[PDB]
Parts: sequence; C-alpha cells; structure tokens
Amino acid sequence: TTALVCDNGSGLVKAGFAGDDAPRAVFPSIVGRPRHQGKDSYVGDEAQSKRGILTLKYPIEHGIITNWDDMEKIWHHTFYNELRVAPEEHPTLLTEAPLNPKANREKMTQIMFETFNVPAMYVAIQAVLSLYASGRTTGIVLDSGDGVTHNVPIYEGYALPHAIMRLDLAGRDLTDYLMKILTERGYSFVTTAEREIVRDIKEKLCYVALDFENEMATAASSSSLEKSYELPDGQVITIGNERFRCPETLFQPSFIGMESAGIHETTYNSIMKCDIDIRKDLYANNVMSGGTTMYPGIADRMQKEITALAPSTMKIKIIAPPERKYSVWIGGSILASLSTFQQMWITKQEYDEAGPSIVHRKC
Ligand SMILES: Nc1ncnc2c1ncn2[C@@H]1O[C@H](COP(=O)(O)OP(=O)(O)OP(=O)(O)O)[C@@H](O)[C@H]1O
Ligand SMILES: C/C1=C/C(=O)O[C@@H]2C[C@@H](CC[C@H](C)/C=C\C=C\CC1)O[C@@](O)([C@@H]1CSC(=O)N1)C2
Ligand SMILES: [Mg+2]
Repeated sequence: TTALVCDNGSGLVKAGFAGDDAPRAVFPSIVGRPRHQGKDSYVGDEAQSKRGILTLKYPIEHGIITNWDDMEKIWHHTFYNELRVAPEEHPTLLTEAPLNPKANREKMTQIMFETFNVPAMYVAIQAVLSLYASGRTTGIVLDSGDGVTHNVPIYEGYALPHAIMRLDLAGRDLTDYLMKILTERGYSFVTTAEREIVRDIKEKLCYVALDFENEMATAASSSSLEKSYELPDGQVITIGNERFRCPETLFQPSFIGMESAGIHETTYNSIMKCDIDIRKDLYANNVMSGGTTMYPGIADRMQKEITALAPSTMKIKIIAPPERKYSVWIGGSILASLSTFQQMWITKQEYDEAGPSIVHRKC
C-alpha cells in the first residue's frame, strides 16, 4: 500500500516509503567488487567496510547513471535489504537528473520492470520535486549536490528544458579543492581516506564568505575567524583560510581551472533565458537544494550576488530550507502519496503494450 521513493544521487542514495517525513535510508552511492577474474558485490557501506579487498566504483557520475550493471546492484540492495521489501509489490519513484537522456530514462524504466518487476513506477525531475517540497509550483531551483549542480527555472510545475544550467562543479570537486589547499597549508591529504575527512572538515567548518575580500583580509590579519579540528586521531590542525575559500569556488570556478560562471551568474543567465513574463517571479522564488547548498550564509551571498546582476526593481527571494539535504526525497515522498498522482504511475501493463517510451509523457 506504500510506494517507494529512491533518490539516486552521485554521492548518496536516499530511499524510503511514500509518506515518511524523511528518507529511511541514506547510504554511500558506491559499489565494491572483488579484485579480478577467477561474493562479486558490496553496495554502500558494506563496500566501504570491506574496501580492502575490492575496488570501488560510483555507478552515477554527475547525476547520471553511467555504470548500469552496478546500479542494478544498488537497486536490489536498496529494496531487498535497505528497505527490505519486494519490488514486485511496491510502486517506485525514481529521482532523475535535469536533462537526463531519453535512454538513461528508458533504461531505468526498463530495469524496474524487466528486472525487479515492480507493479508500476515513475521518474521525476529532482529539482522539481525539490521545488514542490517548498510549496512553489513555479520557480527556479539551485541544486548543488555531490557530483553536479544545476539551475532549473520551472513554470507552473514545468522545468524549462532550453533554460537549464548544468555546472559540473559540486561537493567532491569542492572537497578536493579543500584537501588541496590543506596539503599546501602544510599537510598531506591525498589518499581518499583523507578526503572523507577533509570532507567532514568541509561539511563542518568552512563556510560562505559574504564579501569575499573584506572577509578575506578580515581574518587574514586576525585569528578571530580561526578554528581547530582534531585529526583522525589526536592532532588539532587549525583552519582559517581554507574555510570560505573552499565553497567560494562555487562563486568562483576559476579556482579550479573552471571557465564556467559562478552560481548567482548561472542563476541569472537562467532567469534571463526565460521568457520575460515570469522572471518577476523567478527572482521572487529562488529555491536552494542540495548538500553543497548547505554552507552558511551562502543564502545571503546569493541574495547579494543576484540583486547585483538584476533589475534594481526586482523583488528577489531566496529560499534555503533546513531540509535541503533531502529536499528532493521529501518532494518525491509527498508527490508520491498524492491521490491524483496515483494516475501518473506507469503500470507494467501500460509498459507491456507500448514500450519503455511510455515514461516521457509526464505529470
Ligand atoms: N553543511 C554542509 N556544507 C557543505 N557541504 C555539505 C554540507 N552537508 C553536506 N554537504 C555536502 O553535500 C554533498 C551531498 O549532497 P547531496 O546528497 O545533495 O548530493 P547527491 O544527491 O548525492 O549528488 P548529486 O550531485 O548527484 O545531486 C557532499 O558533497 C557533502 O560534503
Ligand atoms: C557521511 C558521508 C557523507 C557524504 O556526503 O558521502 C558521499 C558518499 C561518499 C561515498 C564514498 C566513501 C569512500 C565511502 C563511504 C562513505 C560514507 C558516508 C559519507 O563519498 C563522498 O564522501 C565523496 C568523497 S569526499 C566528498 O566530498 N564526496 C560523498
Ligand atoms: Mg541529488
């Protein structure tokens, strides 16, 4: 009687039942296999734990299920042992990436059915659900996850294909920068195990600089904005610079040898690429979702950043909910449990007559 909502991210899967206030599961989005030709698998955590004897791969690169057979594993694990449920008797909601390919979708679809024999299923735009979980039916989202960040302006519930912005800069690239400028402040973080740390150092300490400059040399001639962080065991390396400098990369891709424009930029471009009737609103309903959109004051930074690039008579709104980190899943949750939605599901039958193409016709 309960359907499922699996939000496939590049870094983390989020899964759960249609109706819970939060994803019952949220595990590493990796898959470990032995070493070679001769227990051929291990998803999420099992894989990390037993890493020492398997080589780990992420099956989703920048929002895209690129490693397929590995994914099937992942799904099987999510169901049968992350939810401990029978796919055959549970309708399934799958998150999807903006501009995700017809194929990459028809595949996903195919799978659920042919492989898992789910009863009915559906694929939804991440930013969209995410948006729906904030009230708005129309607006423009900023989804900066782990492997990518997008920009989606949506109209009365419809993402504006033409006007979408894909920025391959996200959490990891971001951690990587951190664990770079941290080996250069006199350390050595290079192995992946240091990453997960420099990463936790990230999630935790570092933040959003309002005025990059006055907040650069603000603590550049002071310790007042410094902090301590105990190493994996004992040490207390201090942070100062690396803090707002890490995220800052989101507003300044240069820092990574990235030619692309920063957030507020792409956000603007996007409104601007949207027929004028709506922008007024777009400016007004600017939603933030995604782990990396979790830094502090990034909220404000954007307020500023934007207004600066927009009509000095635009009512500009920033909406950065606390639940961001799972925004999507929830949206999926709600949308999934909706009566009327019950007609949106794509039953096997439907799928049996017409093919996997049946999915594209949405909402
Ligand atoms: N407070 C925080 N500040 C900065 N980054 C954070 C914070 N909390 C979590 N993150 C980062 O957000 C990322 C996880 O975000 P999220 O779950 O939205 O990504 P995903 O959905 O798995 O991947 P995708 O990019 O495909 O959407 C990690 O890179 C993590 O370090
Ligand atoms: C608490 C946690 C949060 C998170 O966001 O995890 C995601 C998923 C994680 C999986 C790979 C690692 C080795 C194995 C197990 C991890 C378990 C929990 C990780 O790889 C990330 O860390 C990468 C690496 S560094 C970064 O910025 N993204 C993001
Ligand atoms: Mg995601």
